[PDB]
Amino acid sequence: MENFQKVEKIGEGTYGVVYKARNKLTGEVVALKKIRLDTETEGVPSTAIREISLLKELNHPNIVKLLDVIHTENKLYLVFEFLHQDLKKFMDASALTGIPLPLIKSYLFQLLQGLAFCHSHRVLHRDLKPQNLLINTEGAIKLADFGLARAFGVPVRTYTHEVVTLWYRAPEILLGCKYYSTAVDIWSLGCIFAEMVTRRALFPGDSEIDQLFRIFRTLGTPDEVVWPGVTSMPDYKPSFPKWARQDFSKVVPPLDEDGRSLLSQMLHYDPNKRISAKAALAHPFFQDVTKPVPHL
Amino acid sequence: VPDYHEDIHTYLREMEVKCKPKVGYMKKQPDITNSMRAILVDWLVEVGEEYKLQNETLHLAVNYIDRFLSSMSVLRGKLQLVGTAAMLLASKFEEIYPPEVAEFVYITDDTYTKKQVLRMEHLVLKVLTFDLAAPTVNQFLTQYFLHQQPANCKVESLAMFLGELSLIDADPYLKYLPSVIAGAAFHLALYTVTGQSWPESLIRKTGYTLESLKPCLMDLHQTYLKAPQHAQQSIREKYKNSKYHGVSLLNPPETLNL
Amino acid sequence: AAARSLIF
Ligand SMILES: Cc1nc(C)c(-c2ccnc(Nc3ccc(C(F)(F)F)cc3)n2)s1
Repeated sequence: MENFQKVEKIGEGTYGVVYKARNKLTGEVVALKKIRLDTETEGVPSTAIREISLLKELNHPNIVKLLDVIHTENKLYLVFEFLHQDLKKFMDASALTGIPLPLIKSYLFQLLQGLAFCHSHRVLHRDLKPQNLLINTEGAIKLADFGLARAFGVPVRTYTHEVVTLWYRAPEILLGCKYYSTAVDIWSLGCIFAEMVTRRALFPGDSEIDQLFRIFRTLGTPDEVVWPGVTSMPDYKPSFPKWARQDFSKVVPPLDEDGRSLLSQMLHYDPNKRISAKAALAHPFFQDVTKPVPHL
Repeated sequence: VPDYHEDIHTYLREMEVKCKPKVGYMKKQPDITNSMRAILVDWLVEVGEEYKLQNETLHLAVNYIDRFLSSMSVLRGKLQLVGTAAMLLASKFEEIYPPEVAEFVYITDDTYTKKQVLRMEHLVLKVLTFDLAAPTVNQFLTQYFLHQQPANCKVESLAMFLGELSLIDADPYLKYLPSVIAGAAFHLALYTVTGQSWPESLIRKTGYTLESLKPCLMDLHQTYLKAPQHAQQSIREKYKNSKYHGVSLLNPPETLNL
Repeated sequence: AAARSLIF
């Protein structure tokens, strides 16, 4: 720990304080996430435990690298490769003029790659959202913040009281089934896809129930045709307004026909039919993909 | 899950290799003994149930313990501690919320202290170099269970129970990979309830022909038969609950037709 | 159950 020079703090999150920091012997610039460990109370957090063990296992160009973990008596340091900012900022700052299609397309492309590496190692991310998606100037994007991810060698039982995120949350969790699935990560990513495009969030809910209702208003109230089995899910109410599904052309104008097909396959109600990440990549939307750099 | 399944199943097989105790570990521990470890896992079962914990948790716990004991001499006074921290950790890894540390201290008859349990957590992490997502039997049973035709709760609960039973006796269960034990347990449970056998779907997926199981299968049978008399009982207890269809009641076959 | 100071 004596080998790093803290430079400047670059965001909070799970546990504590993340620094930009530089290795005084090698010049390498890193991101230190320093976890508090006055832990008179429960010891190493569960989030730390997961993000470390899983990241350890995952090595792929669109999943932020864990470089080292530093164990003291009294503090726990995670050392990550340094990347510049996070998709949330890029968007705020790119607002007005908007993020060029081709860059959107590569960001999506690049994420599906990482999601796919993740999913195909029974890791479930669970909290994809711009702030947890990290970009660099060479124009790569990467999965980050794995503090809630989970290994699914056995189905992953659902958080009865979810402290996660509303806006990116899958209908099927909203309606209270028992398990997660790879499908939830696709959802959050479809929602981030539509965000990059329209320059605003797709389903800005104000509580579990308002969420459902926003989803429904865009995509139309699910019934048993679309989603065999909905009407028998713990939180499903027969009183749910029966809104009709809107022409997607209406929801993401800027988007070519392919973009809409993908987007819809990713935002399918029923987790059995919502498109896998491995699939999405074959999608023709990705025919003409390049790798532009962002103007940061 | 219908897409990676194979990728996953492949990777667990890869992982289970790297996450493996050493077999000889118990005889190189000065002060402790296969017995001693039995007493322990047994105890974990019981904690498992008291705090109502997912089964995987317990499978993890033992796996951590077995690797922790494969690098580190421990004295018998401190085993229950290693176990407590192994359990804490796995609960932290696999449960939605885990028991507080206080409870874990409580459940030992405050034989150790919060700061003791917390210190060991750390050492345990240190020693596993943080590698916690170990494949377990209970994972491969769950992968295996897809290939029933058709499904059958008794069978599942039975295979489970045999699974956990393997947890208790380092001899000879440490010489087997979980994917194998999980097969074994699967064929036995199948066999026992419905007289059917380890299916071609699974033989083709797993590369394990029946005959390749036989070694592991045999010990497991012997175990199934002897469990009512085994020094250690918390599991049989556990697997009486109607939650598990009374399967630990059912009558073991005396022969396997091998 | 449970509460137990395992003697070895
Ligand atoms: C939460 C996060 N957890 C990790 C591991 C984080 C991380 C890891 C590595 N690099 C970075 N860089 C970074 C760079 C810029 C920003 C910001 F805030 F400016 F956009 C935020 C984060 N962030 S943030």
